[PDB]
Amino acid sequence: CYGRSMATGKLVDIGEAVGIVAAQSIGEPGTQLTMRTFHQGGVTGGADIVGGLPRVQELFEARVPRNKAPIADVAGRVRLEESDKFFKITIVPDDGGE
Amino acid sequence: MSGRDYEDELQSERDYVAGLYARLDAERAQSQRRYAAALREHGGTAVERDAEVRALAKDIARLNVADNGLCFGRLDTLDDARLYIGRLGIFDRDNDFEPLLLDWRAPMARPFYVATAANPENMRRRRQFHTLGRKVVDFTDEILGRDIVATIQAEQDQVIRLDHTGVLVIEGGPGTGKTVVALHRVAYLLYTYRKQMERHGVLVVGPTPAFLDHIGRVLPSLGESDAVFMTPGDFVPGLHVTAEDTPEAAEVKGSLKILDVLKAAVADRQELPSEPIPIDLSDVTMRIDAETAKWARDEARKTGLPHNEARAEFVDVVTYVVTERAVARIGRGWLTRDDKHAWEKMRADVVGELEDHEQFNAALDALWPILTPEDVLAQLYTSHERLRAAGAPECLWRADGEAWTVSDVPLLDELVDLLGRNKAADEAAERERREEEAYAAGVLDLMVDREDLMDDEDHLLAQDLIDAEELADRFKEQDNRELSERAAADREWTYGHVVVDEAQELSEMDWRLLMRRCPRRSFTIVGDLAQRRSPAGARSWGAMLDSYVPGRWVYKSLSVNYRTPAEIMAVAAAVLAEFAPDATPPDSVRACGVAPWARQVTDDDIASAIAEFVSEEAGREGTSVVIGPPDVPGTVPPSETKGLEFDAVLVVEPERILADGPRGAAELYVALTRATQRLGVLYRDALPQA
Amino acid sequence: EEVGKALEEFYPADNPIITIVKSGATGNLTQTRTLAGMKGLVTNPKGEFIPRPIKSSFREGLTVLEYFINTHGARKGLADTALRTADSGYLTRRLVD
Amino acid sequence: LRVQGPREVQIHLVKEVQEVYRAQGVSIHDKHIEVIVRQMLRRVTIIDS
Amino acid sequence: SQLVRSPGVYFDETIDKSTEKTLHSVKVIPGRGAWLEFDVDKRDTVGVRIDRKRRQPVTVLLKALGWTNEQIVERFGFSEIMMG
Repeated sequence: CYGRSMATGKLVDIGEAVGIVAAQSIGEPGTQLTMRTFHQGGVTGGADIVGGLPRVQELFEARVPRNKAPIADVAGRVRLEESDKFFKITIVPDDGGE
Repeated sequence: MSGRDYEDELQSERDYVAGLYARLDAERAQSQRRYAAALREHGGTAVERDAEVRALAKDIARLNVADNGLCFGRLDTLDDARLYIGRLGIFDRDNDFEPLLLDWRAPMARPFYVATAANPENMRRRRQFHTLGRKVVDFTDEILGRDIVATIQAEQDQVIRLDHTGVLVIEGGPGTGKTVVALHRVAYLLYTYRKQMERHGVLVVGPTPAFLDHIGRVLPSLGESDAVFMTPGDFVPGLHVTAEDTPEAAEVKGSLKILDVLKAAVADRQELPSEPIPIDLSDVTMRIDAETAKWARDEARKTGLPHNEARAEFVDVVTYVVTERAVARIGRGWLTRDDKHAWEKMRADVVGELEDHEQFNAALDALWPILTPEDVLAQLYTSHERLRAAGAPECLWRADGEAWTVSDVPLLDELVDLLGRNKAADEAAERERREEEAYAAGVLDLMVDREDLMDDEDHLLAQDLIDAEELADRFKEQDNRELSERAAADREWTYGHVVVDEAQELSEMDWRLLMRRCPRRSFTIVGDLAQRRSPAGARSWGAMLDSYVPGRWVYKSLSVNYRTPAEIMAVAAAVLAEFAPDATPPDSVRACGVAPWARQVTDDDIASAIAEFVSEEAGREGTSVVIGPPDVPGTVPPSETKGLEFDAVLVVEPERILADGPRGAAELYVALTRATQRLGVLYRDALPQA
Repeated sequence: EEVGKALEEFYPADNPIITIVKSGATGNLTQTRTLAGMKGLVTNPKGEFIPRPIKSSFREGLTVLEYFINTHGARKGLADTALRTADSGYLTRRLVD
Repeated sequence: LRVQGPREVQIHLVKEVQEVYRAQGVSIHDKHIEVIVRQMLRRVTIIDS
Repeated sequence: SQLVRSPGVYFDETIDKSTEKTLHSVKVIPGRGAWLEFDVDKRDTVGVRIDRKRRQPVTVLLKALGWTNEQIVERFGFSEIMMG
């Protein structure tokens, strides 16, 4: 299920620590990534998009994204309405109802 | 509207805006391409890459935002120099960077917020476009040029262009334009001090948010980020009890003579035992008496601190009291320790009774209960001796307390200033903060030490630029929301400005809470005194303001009437000529149509009357409502629609309206003069003054 | 951008400074532009851009002001290169845990 | 997760992490992210014994 | 040699970690003696921090030097957070 080892090129062995390899492979290049500004104080720069190490810590902790978006609860079609600054969306199921 | 020239102009302007959005989408494309490229390799050093990214991200974000309502309006100068004003700079990179769209923050975008008809800068016309998200629905011209009209022009210029940064009142009245003038003034004021604003916030008070629909079509940067709408009944973060009006008990619970009650209402809860509630322990004897309870209640009152604040002092005093039986068993102690340590059992019983406490602590909760401010009122309205015990009259009585009205919301707020907080809740958050900081300290302990380095020359490490606290403070969820959500979720929030429409409907405690919100006393109060609905009301601005802004508050009153004919104005002026009129009718002019009519109904042909009225309203390009009480169908009273202009309105049954509440006379006076063209009154028998 | 373009064009292929790059041995064309073209824009200590660029290369030689304003972002890169290691270490310790 | 299950959310997570690490020019075989995510969805909460 | 902050008065704007509100401050540092700070709080209440102790209000000081509310209101009064 793991597969083969990238070092040997042959199918992986029994007893091979494959979690430490994962941690290292993901962390080592962590300096090639954007980050949160290093300044003592200021305004939250998250107003703009920041999608490097922040996004990764987010996902690996499974906390709620900032620029969240809702996902379809049920397949079907969509009915879209717009008030002033508010979007309303209604999904109508193709087979079921409600 | 309804003109062909009007649609030709709509088409020209929609075409221009479509071109603008074309350029804007092209810019976004270019910016995302460069963004991805820079993120990928970028060649250069991390500082240059971070700079380039941050900058392109800023640009994108700005464009994404600007997608919603780009162009606010044209300015047609006195030299035919079309200046479109929006929320982004769009220039022609080829044509001498000739600007196609100005930013609303630009020195030549100024005669969109600080211009008038008497003192224009160089203008001939201004516009505003009604935008949904990016399509131009309609547009409203306003000639900044064109005796008697000059007087209105000058007065409005004085209200708008005024420099006080303080309290203002615009008690103009009907038909004279208080509302649009207040709108233009908020424009001026939040364009002129947008640096001191833009982070403190804004607050808007009134029934209809349609006043906050101007701040959003000329200053979108706030109408969707900063501004906060509230109604007298939403002041509290968590409930919107608005429809729950009340009879003249309001006057009682809407005037500061209620503060006394509140204090005494807690005094009626700083209770003492009816008989000594026995100490239920084996090897001691009850010392709890009205004696000790009296001593300790006086001690707690004597430090001048809210209830939950002095709970601790009360409990400590009671512990040092029970220290009596802790050491005064018969003469003193009587144990083999009381020759050198007279207090072995003193501070082994008294420092253990905070552990053997359930009986003690629970039977203490009778004499000093931790009040959540919702209950002090629930069980103040149900009872019948609490009202008198705390000073309240008996009208305030009611069975269900949780059925909250508009006039108990400021009381609920003041309760939080009168009570206090736990002061010991956040005890596990300290544990988690400490453990996160410890994990960060360990992160830094893992890293290479300056003395274990295997490099050529010493260099900067992270252990000499960052500590555990700040390293941990940046991996936190650190959730962020816009100013509106930060504010509405808070009561101690100091805003930067406060706009109040229909101000005559706020109780003294409402103004009190407001001024507790804005210490900077920057107000844009609008209202009228003759059109008051609530009985609490003000009846005088000095009554509400001289307690907070004495002799400093400015007051201006619009004088002339032009929007509403003088026929309807005399009708509603001789209507108002009753119940202490002291009539100050603004002089209406330019009435060049058919005088109103007054129709009768026999028993039930009123149904046919209103049917014809409604079926006909949408046959002439008109717009209005039908004014009546709640029982007649199709009619909606002015107590839900007062400050709205209309073309042709009807009023059914003046009498039941007039009698439905105390101040019906003004609720009628208003409704009569809300028509620019046509008026309609329906009666059966006779009219009192109409 | 135009200068880097014109510069990777004007240069022959037998040139060593371009050969060492297009061979994948070292370097980038950004450095070759900085050396034979223009350094371009530089950062403040805030991390923002100075809109007055460095139109001089390290072949022409930089003036005094240009050198001074390059030092700004040249010092701001010695710490970053250290704090980034602590961030990486945080995430790596998490993953290894 | 509440919509799709314990096999699609793992894939959304892997895909997002690799989106990040790709926009920056970092190549990692997804099986490492697969390990890190398998070690994030390894337990159940009960309402019926 | 040593590089050090010269004595005097230094005003520093900043941002409140929680409210993200632009506020202000003042710090008076001598060559010898105690410091004297002033603040405009996140709630628009001016205050003082005599010898870096608890933040009590500012008019307290003004009075401790022999000032009458008439003076506090003639000198100030253009402002409305200070009166408050």
